[PDB]
Amino acid sequence: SLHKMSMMAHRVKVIPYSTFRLNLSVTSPYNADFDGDEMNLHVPQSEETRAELSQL
Amino acid sequence: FEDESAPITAEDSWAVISAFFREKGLVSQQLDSFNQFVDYTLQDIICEDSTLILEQLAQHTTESDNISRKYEISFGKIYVTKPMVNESDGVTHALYPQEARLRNLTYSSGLFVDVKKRTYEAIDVPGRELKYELIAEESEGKVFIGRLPIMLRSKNCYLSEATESDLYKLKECPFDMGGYFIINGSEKVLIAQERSAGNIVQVFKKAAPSPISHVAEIRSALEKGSRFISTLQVKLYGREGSSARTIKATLPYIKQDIPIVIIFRALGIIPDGEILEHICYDVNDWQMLEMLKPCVEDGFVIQDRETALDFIGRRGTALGIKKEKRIQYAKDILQKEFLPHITQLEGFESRKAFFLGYMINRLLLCALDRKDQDDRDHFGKKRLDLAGPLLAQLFKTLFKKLTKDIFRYMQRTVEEAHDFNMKLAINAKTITSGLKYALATGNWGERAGVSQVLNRYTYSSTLSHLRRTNTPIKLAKPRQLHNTHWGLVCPAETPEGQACGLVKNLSLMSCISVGTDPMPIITFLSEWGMEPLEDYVPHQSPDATRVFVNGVWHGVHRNPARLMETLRTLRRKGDINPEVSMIRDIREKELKIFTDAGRVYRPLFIVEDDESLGHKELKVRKGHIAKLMATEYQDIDVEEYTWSSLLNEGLVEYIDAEEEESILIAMQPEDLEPAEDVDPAKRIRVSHHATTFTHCEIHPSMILGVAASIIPFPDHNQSPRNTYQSAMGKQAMGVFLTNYNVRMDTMANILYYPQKPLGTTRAMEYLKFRELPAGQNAIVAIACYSGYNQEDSMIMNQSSIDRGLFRSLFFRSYMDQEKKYGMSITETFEKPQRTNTLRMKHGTYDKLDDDGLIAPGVRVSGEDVIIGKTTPISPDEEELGQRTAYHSKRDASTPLRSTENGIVDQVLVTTNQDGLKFVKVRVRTTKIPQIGDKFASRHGQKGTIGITYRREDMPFTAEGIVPDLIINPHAIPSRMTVAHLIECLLSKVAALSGNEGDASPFTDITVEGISKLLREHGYQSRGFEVMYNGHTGKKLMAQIFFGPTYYQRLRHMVDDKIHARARGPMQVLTRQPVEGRSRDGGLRFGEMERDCMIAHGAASFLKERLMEASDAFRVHICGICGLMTVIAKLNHNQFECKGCDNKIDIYQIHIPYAAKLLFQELMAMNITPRLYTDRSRDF
Amino acid sequence: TLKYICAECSSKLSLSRTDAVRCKDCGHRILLKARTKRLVQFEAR
Amino acid sequence: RGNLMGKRVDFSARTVISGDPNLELDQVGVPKSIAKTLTYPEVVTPYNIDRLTQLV
Amino acid sequence: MIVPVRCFSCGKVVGDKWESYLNLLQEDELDEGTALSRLGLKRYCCRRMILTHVDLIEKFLRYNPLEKR
Amino acid sequence: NTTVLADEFIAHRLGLIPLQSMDIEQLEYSRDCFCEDHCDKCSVVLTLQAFGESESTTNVYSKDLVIVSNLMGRNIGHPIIQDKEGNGVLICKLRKGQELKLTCVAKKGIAKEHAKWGPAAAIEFEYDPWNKLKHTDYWYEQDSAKEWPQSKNCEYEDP
Amino acid sequence: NEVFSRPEWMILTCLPVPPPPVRPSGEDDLTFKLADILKANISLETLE
DNA sequence: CTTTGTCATTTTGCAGGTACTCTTATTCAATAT
RNA sequence: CUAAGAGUAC
DNA sequence: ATATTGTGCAAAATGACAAAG
Ligand SMILES: [Mg+2]
Ligand SMILES: [Zn+2]
Ligand SMILES: [Zn+2]
Ligand SMILES: [Zn+2]
Ligand SMILES: [Zn+2]
Repeated sequence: SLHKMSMMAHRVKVIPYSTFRLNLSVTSPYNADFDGDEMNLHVPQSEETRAELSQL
Repeated sequence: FEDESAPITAEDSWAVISAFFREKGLVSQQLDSFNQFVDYTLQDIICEDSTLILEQLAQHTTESDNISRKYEISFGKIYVTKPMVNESDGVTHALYPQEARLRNLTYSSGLFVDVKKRTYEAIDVPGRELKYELIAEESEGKVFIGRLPIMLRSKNCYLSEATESDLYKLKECPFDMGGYFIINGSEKVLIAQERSAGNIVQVFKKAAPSPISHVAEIRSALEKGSRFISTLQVKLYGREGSSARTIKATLPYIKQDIPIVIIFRALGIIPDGEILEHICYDVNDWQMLEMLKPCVEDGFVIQDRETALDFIGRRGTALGIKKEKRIQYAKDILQKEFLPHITQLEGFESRKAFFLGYMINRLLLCALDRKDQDDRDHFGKKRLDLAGPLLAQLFKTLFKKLTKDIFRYMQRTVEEAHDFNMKLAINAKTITSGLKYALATGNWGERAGVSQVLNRYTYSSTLSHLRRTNTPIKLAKPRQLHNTHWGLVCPAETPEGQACGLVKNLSLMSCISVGTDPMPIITFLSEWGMEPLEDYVPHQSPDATRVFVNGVWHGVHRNPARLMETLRTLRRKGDINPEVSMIRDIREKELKIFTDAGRVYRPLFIVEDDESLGHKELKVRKGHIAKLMATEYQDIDVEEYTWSSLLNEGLVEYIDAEEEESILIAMQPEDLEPAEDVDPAKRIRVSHHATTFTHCEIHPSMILGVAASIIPFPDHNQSPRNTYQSAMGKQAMGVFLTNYNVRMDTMANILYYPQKPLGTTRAMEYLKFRELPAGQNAIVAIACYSGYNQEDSMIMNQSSIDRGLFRSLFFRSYMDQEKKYGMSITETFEKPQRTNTLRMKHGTYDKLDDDGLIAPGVRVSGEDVIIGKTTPISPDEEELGQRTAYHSKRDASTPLRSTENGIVDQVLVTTNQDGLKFVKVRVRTTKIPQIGDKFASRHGQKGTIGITYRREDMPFTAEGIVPDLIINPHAIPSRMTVAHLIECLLSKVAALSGNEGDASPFTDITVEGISKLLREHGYQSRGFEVMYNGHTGKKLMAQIFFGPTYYQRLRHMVDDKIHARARGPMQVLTRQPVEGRSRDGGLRFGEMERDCMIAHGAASFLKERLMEASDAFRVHICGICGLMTVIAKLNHNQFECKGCDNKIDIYQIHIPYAAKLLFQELMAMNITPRLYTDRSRDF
Repeated sequence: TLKYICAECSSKLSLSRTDAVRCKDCGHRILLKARTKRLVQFEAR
Repeated sequence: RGNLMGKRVDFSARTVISGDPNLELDQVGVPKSIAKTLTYPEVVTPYNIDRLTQLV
Repeated sequence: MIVPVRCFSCGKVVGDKWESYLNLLQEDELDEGTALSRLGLKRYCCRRMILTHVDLIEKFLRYNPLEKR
Repeated sequence: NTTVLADEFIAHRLGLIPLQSMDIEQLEYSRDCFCEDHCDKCSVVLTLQAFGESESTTNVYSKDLVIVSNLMGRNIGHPIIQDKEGNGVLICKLRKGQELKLTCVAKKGIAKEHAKWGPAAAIEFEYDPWNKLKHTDYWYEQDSAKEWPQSKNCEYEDP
Repeated sequence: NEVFSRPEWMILTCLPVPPPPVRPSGEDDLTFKLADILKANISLETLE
């Protein structure tokens, strides 16, 4: 996570398998491949944090 | 063939290689080093020193008792038995490794030594020299001094002579190679430790700022002595432009750098001319004399041996010598500390002076720009300490400890007049516990990671682990792959992490010497004309070759060519041990012989004149190949012809990196030996236009290691891809041993249907890869099918998975003992009851029966109890609401892992060394491939499954064939994995024709020939096939590369990595979430994640992450002193800060608990971090 | 009591809590618990 | 550095990532188990009484 | 371990051709390709299913049974 | 199961055994049958019972499977035997003294639920052998016609 | 500073003892060091 | 006589980020109650 | 539980 | 019989020391 683009707010889509799924275009800012890479997910716990995550 | 003396072909050399691997095996170095240690090194360790003499003086106040006693204990021969185990009942029986593994014992054998206790008496007459005589009490009586762990398959192991049927009877896999120890039931392997060789003079240029420009140093050491390291350095003061260039030596136990001439005069060389002759061997080399004049001008003030000895003694750091005895002190330092590797005796001052002159000569040659500074990375200058020397030095230290203890006990008992008993003298626990601790934990003492848990994920993984070398980490560049690493360590096999280059792996045919006594070679040299060094005068013998043996300049020779010829002849006929290396540097006029241990060498074919054919030719011919073939076929009646027969008859030779400097090697016989329209598809090769070869490579493909030998067509790949595959094949899932069903390993993974590769190398049938494969031949299509295989994802056929592709068994073993907390506080395996047990786990105990163990066959899920154990406690305590005197037992059960589930495969009940019962429960489950599992080809083309399609949705060819896997085309161009494509083509051809593709690296197999064979079979020559879209049945506009390919299932599965945490256990100290998914931990929100959130500008989210999500603590402070020293009774609503004496100036703040802990730690360290809630200054 | 099998003999034994865990026939100290009697169900997929 | 500038947090997940051309640029696919583990606190309001009661 | 029941790719039953395959290799001294063709394995998926199999169960059968009746 | 193979290993192998399905339409799906777990209207019960009484390895084949349920006159259940020797699929192997006793319940299913229910194996499918519709663009180096072998169906259409 | 840091306060004469929260318990290393400090203090006081 | 700048030493603090698994070990021994 | 070490993933 | 005690930069800081007034 070398720059701010390597940490971005996404919209949840619940899917029936055991991996995080993301668009191919957004892999460049994350510098992410699919050869075993792992990624982390954080859930905001208040309306303020939720809102600024969605708006910034 | 028909002609017995016909030259061999490139195909014949594999027979030779087979013979080698018949005699040596894959782990020959481990077993050889351990056998050398047990056979000879133990006895040397025992005999060295280990004569405890205690001279109890008469101490006679009256002459009636003027008798001086002398009690000595000596150790004789040492006996090492077969491995045996004691027992709780005391019965001792033979122990087999597949009992030590199951019962957590140590595959160790007792050591006994013949102790001879002598006693002498003398009449204590003052002035008269004491004469000691025996009292006829020459008692002698082997005594048990400890246990030496035994490496499996060694000469002292039960399995050394076992046949295949015997191995099957003993529950031992015949494919198991040994070379490891069993410590407490764990398989431990000793990684070969790399170090710099001793007794070698190395000259180095120093940096500009330092006043010394060049330093010539030797790390002197003696193998048959105290084994102590004394570093002598010879330094040249002054930069190039400076005028006072004086050479000074750094003697041990001396506080100053003595000028060299003072040392030379101290040793006994007074005249300046003689010193200069000792240093410079040429009268015409006036440059060296000019550079050397300052030293003699410096030491002009001393012109006598006694004067120089006094000068050195004055500098002596001991500072406990009187003025007259300084000479003797200096003498002692020059006799037992200066150049120990030469000799510790006296009367060899000339030899040490000659060696010092040689070092100064080397330093001056480097300073005169006549030679480059010695390369620190040259692999011939390195040594590998294997199990032998490591255990040798460890046991030397530990036995020195034990004998010091013996001497202390004897002195104490004789002073206190108590009786003497050997059993109370020797504490075998010393040796036993020391060896067991050093092998059980990596730390080698009382370095780290010297002993490691043997890797058993895959057969190739174990093979690679058993041949691993580690280099502890100067101004060198050790990570680079040196030129001298050719043929000794794998060019491409090393971890990608911090260990890159430091951790190395042996080549297939590389071996480590175990060391031999150099006395026979010294006698040969003396007999064959080596002039002794004592009567050597350089002026009368200017062009004389200096002969070195193990770094000890033993003399000079005047006809080195004949001496080298006869030494080579002796070594080739077996008279000299083949491990001995002999190098002749013609330009430097030197002859070095090395016989010590740790040298890495490889075998090579010998090439001689062969006047009959008029040109150079290999000594090996078709007759020897025929005999080797006959012996191999008989093994699968004629005279046996083994690798040792080739060695003895002078057909093959052992060459190390040092000797490899002075030879010329032909890459292949058929193309480089004979004197000199070509296929454009073949690769370009150069004839070298030179015919003076001395050796020929047995096969170039033997430069690779165990893991790299699996790669098909490694010469058609980018080297980092080869390195990635070498690292990634150890994570391949296969069958690690055939007896996996009788081993209770912690974790084991097995393929249902291992398949041998369609494209296979010649070197992998010595690695048993076809017998224990670690992958499957999947039908792979390279296509942009659905976009779900982008960025290294893969599309796997769901129908193939349904039918058993890449399916796996997984076994996990949980161990549990009952321990004696006291003399009668034994733990008990049982089914704990909620009525009379404490802290019973929230899981179900219903699956345990009355012995506290689940019975094989029962399905177990996560958090269910599999081993029921309870421990007694003190009764008569009441708390917690439901704690009574009935609760005399605390639960100590073992639940199944939270995420894992399966069927209890097996449970094993036994007793430990202490006699207490313990159990091992092995649970079995099935891993079926799914989205997120990692698979890789043999070319570093790793990737996870993106999605799985059923057969009807996959693209299909005109024959109805659908791929098992679809990989993206974009993985090919950037990575340049051409070998992947070539191997797919070759596999298609082999599957069609029924043969096996020979994917060896340096063969003359071209894509043109494979394409022609494929065309003959009726397919497009380049592997393309017209495919049809699964969804619509229409032809795809593009044709698809399609064919079988060998893929490995890697150990990284998504179900072992998925982890989420809303709220859970908190760390006791910081009140923050615990670490790790095994503990339901939380994810680290590191510093730079905080930085990214700052850059985004989301302050509230950062606060929420750091406070509400981790640890929010409300604390009270007072407005007078900002400290948290406020007593707050919330129920009574009373706040008060003692000291300030206030009760209404209180505030509450929400700060991280880590912050409160930090402030309290500051206060405990006498700092007042006062916190104030209002500003006292303007911004 | 509960049934076990000698790791070497393959002989069947019945051991109680106080019984020492050894094979009566041969004295081997390694015993493997017997297969459960309750039926085990497996999906054939 | 280890406990104040950066610390372990709750309501976080981690796992392997996969590509999905059928997801929007700002969408992320979340495994059902992870979605069942991680939670958000929603305050009860007349506007969301019905669906929150249904979730309970 | 033991010969797979069906070919992974297409699903042709090849678990009943292992003994015939070994018999053809040993008794009739046919090379692998001709034996595979004789058994009816024409697609190279089936051919690799039978050609590359390693019969490890034989090794497993050498160890004495744990539970012997 | 005292064999050298895991229980689910053998269960997987057994699920892959082809069974006669001529009258499968007269069988019901277990999901829409009113029995509790399985009955005679929706399943066929087979039994395998093998023992290693011979000093040599004893091969457990699919011909050893015995139908225990009452087929009620249907033509389902019998394992399919194809080779000339009469032994079906090689289910397992037994050393002397090893035993394998087990009971299988067979329901009707389709290849979508699991590939073991697929009766189709491979299906060759081709059209337009001469590429007259130009649905493919032939990759080539020198000449596409020479480098692409003609399909066997080219004889059935006019070039 | 006259109020917050005087030089004579750089000399220790009363060591503050952090509460068990700072050195939670097998005792913590800080607890053992405090025990050693108390032992040395008592030894010096008795010798005086 | 004391600066004065000047080199040659001494300190001395640091050394990517997450994440997973396993293994061992918790002072040895002698003395006195 | 704690600590140390080793191996490993990106 | 068991508890108790005998590493390589590289900047900064510092010290030694020949020249200068
Ligand atoms: Mg990656
Ligand atoms: Zn206050
Ligand atoms: Zn027995
Ligand atoms: Zn097939
Ligand atoms: Zn029914």
